[PDB]
Amino acid sequence: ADYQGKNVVIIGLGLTGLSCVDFFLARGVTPRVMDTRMTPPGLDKLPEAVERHTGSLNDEWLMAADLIVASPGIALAHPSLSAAADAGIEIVGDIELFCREAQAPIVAITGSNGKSTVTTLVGEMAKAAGVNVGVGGNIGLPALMLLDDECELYVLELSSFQLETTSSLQAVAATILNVTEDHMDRYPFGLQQYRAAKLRIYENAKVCVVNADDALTMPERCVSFGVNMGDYHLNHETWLRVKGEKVLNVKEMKLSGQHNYTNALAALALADAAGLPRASSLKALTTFTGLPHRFEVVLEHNGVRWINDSKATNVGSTEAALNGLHVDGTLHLLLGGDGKSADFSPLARYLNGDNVRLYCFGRDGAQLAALRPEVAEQTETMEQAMRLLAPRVQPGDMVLLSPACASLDQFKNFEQRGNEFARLAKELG
Ligand SMILES: CC(=O)N[C@H]1[C@@H](OP(=O)(O)OP(=O)(O)OC[C@H]2O[C@@H](n3ccc(=O)[nH]c3=O)[C@H](O)[C@@H]2O)O[C@H](CO)[C@@H](O)[C@@H]1O[C@H](C)C(=O)N[C@@H](C)C(=O)O
Ligand SMILES: Nc1ncnc2c1ncn2[C@@H]1O[C@H](COP(=O)(O)OP(=O)(O)O)[C@@H](O)[C@H]1O
Ligand SMILES: [Mg+2]
Ligand SMILES: [Mg+2]
Repeated sequence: ADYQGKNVVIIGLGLTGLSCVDFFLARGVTPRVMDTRMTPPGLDKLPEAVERHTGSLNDEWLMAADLIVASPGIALAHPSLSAAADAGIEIVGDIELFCREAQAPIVAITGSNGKSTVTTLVGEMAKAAGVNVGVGGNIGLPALMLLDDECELYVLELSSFQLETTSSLQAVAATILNVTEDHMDRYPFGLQQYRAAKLRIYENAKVCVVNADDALTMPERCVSFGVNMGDYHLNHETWLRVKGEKVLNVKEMKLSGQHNYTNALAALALADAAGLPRASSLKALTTFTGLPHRFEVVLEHNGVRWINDSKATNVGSTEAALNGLHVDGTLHLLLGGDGKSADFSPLARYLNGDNVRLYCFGRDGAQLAALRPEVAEQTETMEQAMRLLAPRVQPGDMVLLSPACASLDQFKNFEQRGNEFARLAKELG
């Protein structure tokens, strides 16, 4: 693509905005940057030469722009951005800039839950094949930083937000893993508007990998995975099966849980479509131990398991933690943070009985305590909740951080809440 002499404006001074600043500067284009916060995270890391505006969006700069590059954390529906769009000014995100440059096939992964797990699995399958693979996107490594002429395959975790501003993706294999309510504070037209953002991933995809059990993942390019049905499915010992044959006894996997078995099926379907050898892909499934903060046991001490599921940021992932969960004693369940306008009431059916205690914190703590107020306590912070529950923990109990919310209302970055839980569990357990 050619950006020479164009007036380029970047919105957002986080990971994405800084990677876009570096991208343009390395092409001889000096962008201008703005952020609605007065001191965004990347402000200190911004080159001196780059003009910046903070504390609001600058409409003079936006309406003067040839190209607006919007970070995923700002809505296209922001009035300033809709005014620019109405004026015919091109708006893209970093994933769009990436696609225009990439010189290797892209595997693209979205869905309400499981994206990082499936992204990492496909990455491990490529490494087991000896393929030079770049893994990035919403997983936390900005896609523009992957670009490398040696790279032979790209695997991108894509959020619904990133997909909204992307128009040139032509994935070799793309998936929507599942669609359940999330990000409703950014989708005023409801679940179908949220779904429509994710459906963009299939546009011009060579193969579409859909969830046989979730009709909202449907867009002949379509290969399905599922539990009892699908081209890739399970048979219960549980086996992964592909189109009529056993490929793996899940006793060989380090992951467990049905949703992780179907994560493995989706990852295998994407890897197969990307042309990776079946045998090394299956080997990767058996070596992968799971990402930190995704239902991760961080401490087993004195008869008590402390489980860090900090990456459960919506009702669907917390349901997956709770459904069929075995606890010998009491479950001490930590919930709270930024609930993104979610309806939490689907969690209520898991919270009956004499063996569960809720410790709710953060912005939407009261809304979560209302699920079953008689067994709930509310604090301001997670650390307060942890120090409250720690005296009550008995041998046989489980302490689960599975908050059903984003962390941004109280935590500085996207790893901090999980890191803090780990540190406090070690201190307190
Ligand atoms: C909110 C979001 O989409 N975050 C993704 C983003 O990180 P980055 O630091 O660039 O974020 P950002 O776009 O600057 O937005 C972060 C926050 O800054 C704030 N923000 C942003 C710009 C601005 O002008 N004003 C403002 O207040 C918003 O509160 C926003 O929530 O780009 C990174 C690299 O691609 C991603 O790893 C990261 O995913 C995280 C882990 C995440 O929470 N993503 C959400 C979407 C999710 O998984 O549900
Ligand atoms: N397919 C799935 N369905 C429901 N929950 C899932 C699924 N895969 C993983 N989880 C849970 O989703 C939450 C985040 O997992 P992650 O792999 O990081 O997905 P994402 O990148 O989409 O947020 C964690 O609580 C994890 O246990
Ligand atoms: Mg999300
Ligand atoms: Mg993720």
